[PDB]
Amino acid sequence: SMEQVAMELRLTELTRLLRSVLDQLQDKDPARIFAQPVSLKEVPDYLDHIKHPMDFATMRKRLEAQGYKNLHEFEEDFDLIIDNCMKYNARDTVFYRAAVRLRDQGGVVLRQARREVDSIG
Repeated sequence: SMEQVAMELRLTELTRLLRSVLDQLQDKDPARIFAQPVSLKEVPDYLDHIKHPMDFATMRKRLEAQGYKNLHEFEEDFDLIIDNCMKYNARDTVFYRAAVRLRDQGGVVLRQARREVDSIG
């Protein structure tokens, strides 16, 4: 149907915007602390601590299968990145501090993305 097609075009346009949001968020992590999943080889106990791991590569795979239906879903995954890190790592660590900075800086980007997703429908 033409209705199905139009909905598909909306998903595609959302996917384009989310891709640019994702690149912008990831620039706020120049150390690449959040680039890839935490290694279970190097943190074998990780899953006893963190129930839903997340990282920018895993977000990117989901995005390219057009797997975010809305901005809320994408933000949930971004928040997991930050929130997982601030629980597993202590306050006085380079990891925790990188999460705080990503959160603060990413908030600006997400504030306007929310306006762009509302605005362009």
